[PDB]
Amino acid sequence: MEEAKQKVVDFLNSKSGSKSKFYFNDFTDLFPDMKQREVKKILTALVNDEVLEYWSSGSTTMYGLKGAGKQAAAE
Amino acid sequence: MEEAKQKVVDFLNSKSGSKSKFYFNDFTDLFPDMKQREVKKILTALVNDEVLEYWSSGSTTMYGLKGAGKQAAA
Repeated sequence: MEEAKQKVVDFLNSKSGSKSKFYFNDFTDLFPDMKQREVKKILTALVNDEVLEYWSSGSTTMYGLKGAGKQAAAE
Repeated sequence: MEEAKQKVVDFLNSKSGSKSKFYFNDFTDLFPDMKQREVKKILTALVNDEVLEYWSSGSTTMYGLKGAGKQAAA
């Protein structure tokens, strides 16, 4: 995986201070050096590859690692 | 995603499914027409792609969707 994508996965794959999904703007907050359009492109490629799952949320979007939604529902 | 890989992801991406630990032979049980080595290569590709994570467990190996280990722990 390329470094920018690996940094998304590593943030999400954390025990402490984490949850099943984060806003688009949580990722731009974490990678302020990147263009926001490029953050959207890398997140979308990770959803297409099924590393991430995608959600609509209100007026924006959320992302988490594949399976996190069902795992949290299970509880 | 190729069909066998998608079958593994869909099997794991479920509520029932997230409550459980699945070992290598549980996946080979789902692919009776395949050699164990072919299933190991499918699962290893999914680990490389970081769709799955895996580790050694007991006498075998355990596979889950990426992040499952640390979600559950939290």
